[PDB]
Amino acid sequence: TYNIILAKSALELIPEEIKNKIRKSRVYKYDILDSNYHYKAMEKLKDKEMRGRPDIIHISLLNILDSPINHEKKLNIYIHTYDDKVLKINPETRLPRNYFRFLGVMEKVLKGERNHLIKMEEKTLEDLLNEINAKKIAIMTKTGKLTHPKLLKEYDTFIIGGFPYGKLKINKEKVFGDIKEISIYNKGLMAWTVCGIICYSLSF
Amino acid sequence: TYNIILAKSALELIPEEIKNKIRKSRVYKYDILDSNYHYKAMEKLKDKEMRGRPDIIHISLLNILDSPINHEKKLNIYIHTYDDKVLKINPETRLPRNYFRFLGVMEKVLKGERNHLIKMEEKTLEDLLNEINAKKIAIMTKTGKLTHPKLLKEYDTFIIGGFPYGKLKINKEKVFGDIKEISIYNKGLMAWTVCGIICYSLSF
Repeated sequence: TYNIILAKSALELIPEEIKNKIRKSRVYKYDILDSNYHYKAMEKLKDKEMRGRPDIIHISLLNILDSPINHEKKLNIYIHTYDDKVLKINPETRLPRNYFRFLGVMEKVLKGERNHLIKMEEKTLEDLLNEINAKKIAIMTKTGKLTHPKLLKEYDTFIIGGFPYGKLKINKEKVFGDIKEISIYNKGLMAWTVCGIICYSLSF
Repeated sequence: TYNIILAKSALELIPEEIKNKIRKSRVYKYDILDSNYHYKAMEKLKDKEMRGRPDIIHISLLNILDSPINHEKKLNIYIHTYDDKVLKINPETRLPRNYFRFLGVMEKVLKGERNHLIKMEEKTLEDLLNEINAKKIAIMTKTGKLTHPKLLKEYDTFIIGGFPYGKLKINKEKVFGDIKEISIYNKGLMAWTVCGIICYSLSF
């Protein structure tokens, strides 16, 4: 069984610092940060350029959940968020194709309401890796060593940044397993594309 | 280069047939059929189960446009719609990640408004195939010949149904190229997954 993790994911309830600049509207009623609707209120938010993009997770998760490797129940799926929450996603989760429906599901989970298919915990990325006993970990980044996807099968755990801009920063000294930075392509790709490539590498 | 075609796609302006049953609302201000908002008015719409699902095209295109094979400029991308319009999508199209923005773009294109990156003509699927000189055509469908992704490279043209339910029918005697039904997996997969798998099998 492989672990796939979308890490430092741009999926958060509205940060306390900017709550006062954001009101629920009929156009967007959710308490999830989304720069399409909240760009200006994010002006002075730390790391603003890597936050407020729930859509990246939505699309990545639509790829992951429908992959053959997932239909074969050979994945454990994790969303690690910017503010250190981890959502474990049941392989049989039927995720809404509608973006707003997706937001309403995620929003409840993030507020701690029980969802039997999506479990949430406060948890760092490093603690996550150690609890799942990750041993051979590939961090997908473009500055990584170019690797034909055929080799991805040698790892047990994959990490993909669930964000638009920046680099995934991980304290390797706090992680028991071995981490290798891997690039499967010479150009920058979106998270959902990397997720797809990994998932299909594992089937074919 | 390869052609990839999402065919008989559930992407249409609202059919005149049902405009009278449409109650317009500020929560959805697009003239594009979306069963999420128009289910009732679609109750006696012909082939309603395979229409009104523009998100399938949105997600599929997000996958196709960001694939390595497309960054390498080796794809011609086409959306053929249920009502016989063909959109040729420029490889460098930046498609909105927000669903509503996507509807906004598609709405204008379908109405005939010029768009230098997305060209629209009225045209049947069979005519499109002949006109682009598709020679070896693979139609993806879960009742087709089970085939390993690696073999996809032998075809020049791929057809994936841009719809939720139904099977895709093409008039064999109206197409100059050879059509073959392919299945790359034994469970039914969503269109975006099939598109992703094809695209990645062309790169690796």
